Amino acid sequence: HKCDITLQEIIKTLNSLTEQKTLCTELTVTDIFAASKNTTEKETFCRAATVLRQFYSHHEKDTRCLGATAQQFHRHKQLIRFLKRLDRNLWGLAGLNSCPVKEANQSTLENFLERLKTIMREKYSKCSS
Amino acid sequence: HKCDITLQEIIKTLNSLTEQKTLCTELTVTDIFAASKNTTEKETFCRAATVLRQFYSHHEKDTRCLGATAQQFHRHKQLIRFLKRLDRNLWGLAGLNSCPVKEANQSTLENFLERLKTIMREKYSKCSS
Repeated sequence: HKCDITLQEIIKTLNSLTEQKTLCTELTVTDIFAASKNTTEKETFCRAATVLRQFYSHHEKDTRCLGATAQQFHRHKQLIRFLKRLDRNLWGLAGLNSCPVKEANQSTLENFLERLKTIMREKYSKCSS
Repeated sequence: HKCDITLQEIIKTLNSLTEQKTLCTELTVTDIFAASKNTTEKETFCRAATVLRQFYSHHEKDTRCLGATAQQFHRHKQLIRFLKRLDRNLWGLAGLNSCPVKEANQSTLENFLERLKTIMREKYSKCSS
């Protein structure tokens, strides 16, 4: 069980990510949380980090997400910035660089981020009085 | 990985449970799915079975849920019927009668049932072509 400041940086990013919806946030990610057994909390971390990396890599220049207006475009840029911030945190927490992602249900990025936010705050609670 | 007909009975109950909201469905259950590591799919099952048992036992005669009208009362009865149906299925699948439930985030029964529905259909997918 790690109780590093890193957890607060994860939660902070999740709070700017979920309050801001874009064109892209309703696209999909493998629902790593549709398993009937997440295994090892560092494996969970590797698992969320791996799926956020797949997302941002493939949607960074996705015509469906870039936007038309400067507002839309700016939001998009911020979405990509935050996913990379969050990923690097996740990877740093995992300290594991290879894990197996085998689920098939997909969820929107939006649901996925909200779930993760929830386990991140549970983690936080088990850490503090 | 079990692929028993039981899974369809679990999904069937979940489908009548989630389409029917009552006075009680917005009350809480320990979010067994706020862990950063569900362990063993039979443990997961034991875990959901244990928390649904706690719910129905304590809310069966909950004045907040019994209802005023015959409609409300009837719905309530059906909610309790289905939770017991689902629990017995879960327990039957677990084949494990003691597991540790240690999370602290709570979710409404409604969110909890929707999540479980999702892992139950993932289970179903990994079972069929």
